[PDB]
Amino acid sequence: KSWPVHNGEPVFDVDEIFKYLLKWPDVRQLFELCGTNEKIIDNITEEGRQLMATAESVFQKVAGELENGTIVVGQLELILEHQSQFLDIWNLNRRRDVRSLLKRRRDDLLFLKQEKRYVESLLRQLGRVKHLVQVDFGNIEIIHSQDLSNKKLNEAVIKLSYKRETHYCLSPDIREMASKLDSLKDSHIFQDFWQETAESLNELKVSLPEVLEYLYNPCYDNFYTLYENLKSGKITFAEVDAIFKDFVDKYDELKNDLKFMCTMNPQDQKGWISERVGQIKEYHTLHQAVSSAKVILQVRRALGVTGDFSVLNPLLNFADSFEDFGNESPQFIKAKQLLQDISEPRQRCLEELARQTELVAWLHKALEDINELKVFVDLASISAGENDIDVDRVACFHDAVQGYASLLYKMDERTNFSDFMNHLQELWRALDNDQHLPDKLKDSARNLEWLKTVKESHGSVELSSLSLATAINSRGVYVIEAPKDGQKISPDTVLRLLLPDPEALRTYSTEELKELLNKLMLMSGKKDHNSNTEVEKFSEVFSNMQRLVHVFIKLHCAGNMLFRTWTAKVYCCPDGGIFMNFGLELLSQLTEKGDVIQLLGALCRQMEDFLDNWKTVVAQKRAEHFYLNFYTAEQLVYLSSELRKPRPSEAALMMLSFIKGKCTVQDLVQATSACESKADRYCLREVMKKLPQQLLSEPSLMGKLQVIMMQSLVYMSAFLPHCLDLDALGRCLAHLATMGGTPVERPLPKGLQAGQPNLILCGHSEVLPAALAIYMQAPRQPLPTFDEVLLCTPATTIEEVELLLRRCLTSGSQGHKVYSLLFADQLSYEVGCQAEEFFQSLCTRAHREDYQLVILCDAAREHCYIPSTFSQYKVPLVPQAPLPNIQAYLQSHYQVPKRLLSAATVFRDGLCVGIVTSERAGVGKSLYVNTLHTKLKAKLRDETVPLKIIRLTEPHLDENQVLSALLPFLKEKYQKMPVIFHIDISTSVQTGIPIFLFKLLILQYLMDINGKIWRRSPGHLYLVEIPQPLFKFLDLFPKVTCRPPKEVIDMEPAMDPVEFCSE
Amino acid sequence: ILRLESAGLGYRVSAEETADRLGSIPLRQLVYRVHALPPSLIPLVWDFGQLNDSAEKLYIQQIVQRLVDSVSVNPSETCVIADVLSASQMFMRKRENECGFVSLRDVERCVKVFRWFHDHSDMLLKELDKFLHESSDSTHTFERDPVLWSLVMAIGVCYHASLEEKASYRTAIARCFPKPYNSSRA
Amino acid sequence: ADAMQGQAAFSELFRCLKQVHLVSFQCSPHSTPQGIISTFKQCARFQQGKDLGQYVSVVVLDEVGLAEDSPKMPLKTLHPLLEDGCIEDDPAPYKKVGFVGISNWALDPAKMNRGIFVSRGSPNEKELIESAEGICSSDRLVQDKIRGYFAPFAKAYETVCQKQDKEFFGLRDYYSLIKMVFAKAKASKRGLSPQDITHAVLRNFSGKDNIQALSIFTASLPEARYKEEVSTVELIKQNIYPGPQASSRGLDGAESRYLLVLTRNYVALQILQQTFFEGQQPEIIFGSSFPQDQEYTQICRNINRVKICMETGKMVVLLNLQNLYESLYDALNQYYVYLGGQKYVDLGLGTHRVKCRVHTAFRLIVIEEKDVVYKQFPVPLINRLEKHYLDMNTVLQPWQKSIVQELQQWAHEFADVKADQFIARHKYSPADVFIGYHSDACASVVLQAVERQGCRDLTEELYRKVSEEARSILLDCATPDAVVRLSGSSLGSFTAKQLSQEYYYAQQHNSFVDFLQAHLRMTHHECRAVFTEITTFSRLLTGNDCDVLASELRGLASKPVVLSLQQYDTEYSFLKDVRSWLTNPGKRKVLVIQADFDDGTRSAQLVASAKYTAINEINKTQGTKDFVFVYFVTKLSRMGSGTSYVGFHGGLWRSVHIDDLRRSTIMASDVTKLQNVTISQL
Ligand SMILES: Nc1ncnc2c1ncn2[C@@H]1O[C@H](COP(=O)(O)OP(=O)(O)OP(=O)(O)O)[C@@H](O)[C@H]1O
Ligand SMILES: Nc1ncnc2c1ncn2[C@@H]1O[C@H](COP(=O)(O)OP(=O)(O)O)[C@@H](O)[C@H]1O
Ligand SMILES: [Mg+2]
Repeated sequence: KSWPVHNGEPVFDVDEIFKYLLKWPDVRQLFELCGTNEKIIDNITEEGRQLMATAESVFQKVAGELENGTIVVGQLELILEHQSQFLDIWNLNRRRDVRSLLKRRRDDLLFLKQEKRYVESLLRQLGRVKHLVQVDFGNIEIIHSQDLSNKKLNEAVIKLSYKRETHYCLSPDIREMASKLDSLKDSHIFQDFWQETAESLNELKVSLPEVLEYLYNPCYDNFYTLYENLKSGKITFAEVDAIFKDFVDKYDELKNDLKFMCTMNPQDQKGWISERVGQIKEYHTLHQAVSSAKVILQVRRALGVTGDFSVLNPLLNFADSFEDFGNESPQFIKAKQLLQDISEPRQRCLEELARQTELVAWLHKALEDINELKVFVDLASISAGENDIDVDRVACFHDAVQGYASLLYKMDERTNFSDFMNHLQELWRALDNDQHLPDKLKDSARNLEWLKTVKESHGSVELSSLSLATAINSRGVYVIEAPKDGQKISPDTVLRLLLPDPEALRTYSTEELKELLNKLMLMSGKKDHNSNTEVEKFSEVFSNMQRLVHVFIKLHCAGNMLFRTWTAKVYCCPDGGIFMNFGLELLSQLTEKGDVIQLLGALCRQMEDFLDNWKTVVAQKRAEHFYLNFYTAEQLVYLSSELRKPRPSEAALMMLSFIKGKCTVQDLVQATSACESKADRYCLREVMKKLPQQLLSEPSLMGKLQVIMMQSLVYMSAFLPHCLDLDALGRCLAHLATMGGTPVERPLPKGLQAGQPNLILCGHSEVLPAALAIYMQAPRQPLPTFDEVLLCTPATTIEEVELLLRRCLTSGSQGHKVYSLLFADQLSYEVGCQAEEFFQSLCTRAHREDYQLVILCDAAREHCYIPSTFSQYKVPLVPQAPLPNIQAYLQSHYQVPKRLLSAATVFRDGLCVGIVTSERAGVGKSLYVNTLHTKLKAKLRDETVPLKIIRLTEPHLDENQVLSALLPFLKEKYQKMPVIFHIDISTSVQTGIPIFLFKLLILQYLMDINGKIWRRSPGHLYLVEIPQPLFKFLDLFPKVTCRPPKEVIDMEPAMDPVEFCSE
Repeated sequence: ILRLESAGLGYRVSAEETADRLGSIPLRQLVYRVHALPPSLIPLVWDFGQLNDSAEKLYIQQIVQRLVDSVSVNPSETCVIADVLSASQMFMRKRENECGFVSLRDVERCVKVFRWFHDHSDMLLKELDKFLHESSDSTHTFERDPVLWSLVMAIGVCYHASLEEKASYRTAIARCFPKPYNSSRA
Repeated sequence: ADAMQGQAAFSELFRCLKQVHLVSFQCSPHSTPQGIISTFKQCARFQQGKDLGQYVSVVVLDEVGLAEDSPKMPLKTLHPLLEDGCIEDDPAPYKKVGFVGISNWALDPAKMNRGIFVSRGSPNEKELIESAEGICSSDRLVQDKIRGYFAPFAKAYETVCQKQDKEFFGLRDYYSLIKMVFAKAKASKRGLSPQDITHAVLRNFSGKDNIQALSIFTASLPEARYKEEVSTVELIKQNIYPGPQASSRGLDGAESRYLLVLTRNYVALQILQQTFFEGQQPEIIFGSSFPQDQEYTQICRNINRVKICMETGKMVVLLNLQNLYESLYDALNQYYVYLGGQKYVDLGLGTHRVKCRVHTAFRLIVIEEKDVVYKQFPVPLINRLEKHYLDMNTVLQPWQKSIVQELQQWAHEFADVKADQFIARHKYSPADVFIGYHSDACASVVLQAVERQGCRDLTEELYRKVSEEARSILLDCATPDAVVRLSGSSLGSFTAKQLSQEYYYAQQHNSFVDFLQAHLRMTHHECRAVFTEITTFSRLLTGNDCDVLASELRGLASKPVVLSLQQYDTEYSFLKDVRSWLTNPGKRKVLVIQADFDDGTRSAQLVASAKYTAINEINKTQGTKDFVFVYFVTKLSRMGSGTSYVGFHGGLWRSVHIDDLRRSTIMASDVTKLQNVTISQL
């Protein structure tokens, strides 16, 4: 149980076992107890004895290695770490001289490691100046690099004395120079000497024998001469301030460096370091005093006051002159006494005050006294900024003047040295509590522009970042409107914040409110609870208002047709109240005062619960009627709003053409007249009568809102008498569907079952044709549409695929249909997961057990969620019909019949959809379109035919652009006279061509999930260009091609009357 | 391209799975990351002058002569500024590659930097003298021509900084300079 | 930015130049053209109303090399926004604006070629030594007493940067290594120890698994070989806690990067709360999961909290850098603009960057999972932080590993009971018996026990006590019926009797109120905030139990309040509830936070957020004389919901299982007596 388990008895080596024997203090006692008496070794076990034998053999091997030189150095150092245990075990195992052997071994290991340190130091010295001189280090450059796993025996410990190691030193001379570079490795002056001797060479490959002479020897001779000069004390101050310049007021390390100096030559060190280091310190302090006195004379000249010092003139006279001696002379000590122990710092303080004569002059010009500062800081606070730097500007100014008014305001034009020294002493005492005060003075001085524009500041138009929060808290009205203009419905354009005062008004948007929010979570803190309470209240009211906006758009896009005209004016003021309004003539205003935060949160609670119950009831209504399952929530809202009007918009009728086909307003009113009996009117009247009496039953707005939302949920037509509720919507859609005769019947192909979903893997190039092979097994029938065919794309809304699954699995439909989910693999992980959960739930609840659901996928993309979870329901056929069959099917189904008055008459026997292409461009594609246009103009005189031309030029070809370009073209019915569109496409559109072409041409639809629907009309011509994957897919549609003249002059015309007739 | 990929950390996305492709090559590593000219434009493109560098001297000659306002700057040193900038452009061309194919474009900007340095050329030289007097020998304490020093700064901004092989540029550019900075070391 | 202020510049050269105002828009792979367009609009707006010859704004795209291959192609309007500065308008002045496009990856040349690329290359050994010399220019003799290490270090770093395909290491690591050797050498004033170099090299070069970086750097410096062991816990403690002399001289320029802890199963917080947090308890800046909270408001408050912690000097433990990195990248850079001796980092939300103060002692700890950092972290963020690994085994020394294995065996035998009282062979996992057992729990409980002792000296005397205390921990959250059933268990007979005796005499589980009475009397271990979480099978408190608890507690409790997780849709509802609970006078308060895992709500992932928010409030509202007591109560079901319950969490949390919440006068409060007596003898 003490073996070194390493995930279960692996050893395959010997070093780990040796470590285990050496370190464990119980192997020692176990071995000693076993060796004392052999009556214990005879009875242990069969495996314990074998492991003991293995450990014994390992220790025997290492012990045998010890006597000779093959013992590895690492295990040797382990023994040098566990000397005691190894000695005891060796003494025990002697029974089956050592102290002298161990002592000699430790001595020779010390020699080895000291040589190792010496060669390391040599490499350090010769690589420190590597950029100046390059050295080839014999063989040691690679011998020192290898780790110490090499064998010991290479250390050649021989007698007849000298011990040669694997580091092949050229001579004992280089060994000694490396040793002395190790002893002097830690001197700054030695570093400077080495650098200055190395720069005396210059890109020269210089070897060690001439490194010793060219580099080391001059350095050492100069070092010796300097050491002798320092011992004598005959040095001059030019060399001193040249070399010791890097020893300013750091004298303990200087003393230690001089000790390292004196250890180089082995002599005594008693009475030389102290006085010489004191002389260096005195010289440094004299230079510092010279600099400080120069700065004082500068401020006396420049600040403005003449003063009278007349004491440092001899010092200045000495400063401009040069003397060459290294001794101390006594006549200046009494003069220097006054600044014997001033400081090393804080001359930065006086020199920063001195170099800024503009600040002091301006402060004396403007302030003139110390009592005005307290008013002045307050006056500057309002003029300052809002962030941390701007707020702390006034604080650093105030602290700077508080710490500098002693030597700034308490001075006389005639001062005596004693009182000036006392004032300076008090100044240092005051500065000691803020050692960054000179920085504060400089930072305030550099803000002289802001600080001169503070007294003369006029009315500044900048309210605050926090007083503005005060304004929002006092009178801010959060106004939700859901504007009805041409703008969108994003959470940015539905919420506004009106701030009154005069009678001017300012309207913050959510973007500007967010900007201010970022501004005032980062603003300074006054350590005052009022600021942070007020900002917290603003942030929370805005957060609950943002979440109300979130829920409101969630409910609008989920489709409520009752909150379309909802509006709310929250008064954030304490006990201001929240004021709701519905866009109706029968619903009163709902207002309640009190705390805004908690009651707003409760209101959002009821709003979200109403949203949940609304999703539940809309799901039930769709599961019942099955024709609210052709439009998602936004299209349902549009239809409901536009159905009650006497004339529905042409967009609504074109959308409804997907349920009925050739929809008309007369049929729409005929259906909507039979979708409600007088019992419904009586019920709504009863609700209207009972409603106010139950409203008056609750004091708070919570209960009244709850009851009003429950009544809108159950009985909605009473609330909004200009938009159909989901139930009336379903009745209208179902009656229109039943009125539409000849239901379509599409049978599933062979090998695909009409009661279980059919997953097919075909490959990206065959998904579109194979799906077609599913749909032409019932010829002479109209093509499918966005219903029953979902050309799925990356990031498709879960609601659309849920809608497809719903129309697949609801019983009341009047016709069997095949529902193909194409390219199901590019759906997102989450969209696919929710679609799968939705399919499971919807087949759990109820459906018709005859649905023909097919799921076509990319054969190379089985790794995603939907196909991986769909492996069991796979049909291993991959249906496919011959390509000419697809061509003939699409061509004869694109044929616009006669007596239709279409543009397609100009085409080849009326295909109404065509692709003009060429392998190389610049050939006549657009010219062919224009010649078809003029050929159509030749017929149908009084043409006035428009030619819309959408330029699709973007990467990741997008549907909404083409839909928006199409939208204002055929919602009017006056251009139902034959129209020639012209879709034009660029050569940077590689990633959207096939899905878009199949959607527009085959599916005959283009839909905005939150917008109207375009249906390709059977009778209006289309001409989509295409540049030249797509090569095969292009062939399905009826395609007419044009080739350059050199390619059309051998098989064939390729000419046009218009270009030739022009001059 | 190897230097670009070794610009510290490599490209965040590797060239194997990158999306900015023209054909099989990334548009990332092109000197011109210009998208493909669609057909009917390529059969109509045509090369302009390749800037054979014989007229480049006169182009930079004009560019400085206008954009410096040399009414009182120097009458002769427009020639030296013209020729040093043209020699710099010659070197930038004379590498079998150029950092941005920057002919006549770094020139209109380097003369602007030179004009900026010369309009300011009454204080920076002063602080330069103080800096090299407080910590350097008298060797770097010579009178600096406001027209030459500012030129050195313009060339060190627009050309010298954007190079990893600046030594060759310096030795090829100092041969076109007057006495004070006739050496690349200067 | 700090230097070339118009008239507030630091030197006469800079005063004569323009006035800089920068707006920083960090680029990310998921960037938008509208973001850079809005940043340009903001800088142009700042430019408007000023002098075009004296004031300039500058857009700064800090990571423009990340936004080159987004599907939306964000870096497209950058090329025009530098020549005319606006779109769909007549070109005009005040629209042109300065720009600095910093990047950590190579750029696309052409559309950015109007500017001049400073394509700074990987420095050679010459520039590495030169940068080392420049970094050590601050002092001089301690500069040259570490000069010898300059040549090898760089070389070693080179080999590291050569030996790995992924750029887990960069020049930040080398620079900060030089800085740490600086700081320790100038503090020592005597030289440099092998422990010093080994600590610096390991602390800076760490995190990655397939690198023996210490061995590589000791190959170039064989003299700097360390034979003693080095652990990660001390490395963390000396990253966070600095030295008394450090950061006490004129200005502070030597400091470590903001720390990262790499862990799996999100366990770092446990040990970090248990052993490291001493004296002052940090604030956890995390992604609150209260339902339908707004992410933008949450991160805004998070950044406000971290900024307050900078201004005060209190450590922050972030749990989120996928959304708090665009707002904290410049603060992680750890470069300050001094103003009166005070450090001001850049803090920004979106496009609004301002200089916020930072205290002398403010440490930032990121906590992240190994997989997500190794495949989703941007890479410069790795170099920006000081990677470390303390997951479960760095702090679990091998004898504690033996303890966790022994405890798992003893738990499996505690659960392994065969009894013939009832005719039923129902096998019990330790999940069923110990409520909240999830096969990683024994390591957690042994961690808790050793932290409860804290002596951590192996002199044959502490191992027994840690074993007993961990056993007490595992028993303290066990269902009472199995405690009675212990008789037929593999643990024998005497173990059952002693365990039940401790379970009813030393441990008080008869009543919640009795638990309070037994706890509040005794003095704690110098701890000024203590909280305990409770698991129950009985019904949660209704509202009439608080009154009876207060009546029985006229001198020990302080009129408690009870909150339910079902009613709390926001952080702030919880905030105001705990604030009203803390603002009232009186000491030894009591709060109960209720959450029922057996219901139709999603109130199961809100427990962590609720606990974190409560701890944050306790640490930001407590004075120095009031004591606090929080009792989170969760009710589980005996029908199998006591097995799915992830159990003993760490820190200032001690899971106890109380089967009966309120009281029961009918039954005696000792089931062992009912075991002794039969129905007839009753
Ligand atoms: N058969 C033709 N006879 C005379 N001119 C022709 C003929 N075909 C093309 N052209 C000329 O080609 C010119 C440009 O070609 P065109 O407009 O057809 O390009 P395209 O096919 O749309 O090109 P791209 O694919 O680049 O958009 C036109 O000015 C037109 O006059
Ligand atoms: N005929 C010419 N004479 C002199 N200079 C010219 C002439 N044509 C062009 N240039 C120079 O070309 C430069 C254009 O700079 P650059 O940006 O490189 O080219 P472009 O503006 O075409 O991108 C101008 O500075 C201008 O001095
Ligand atoms: Mg075309």
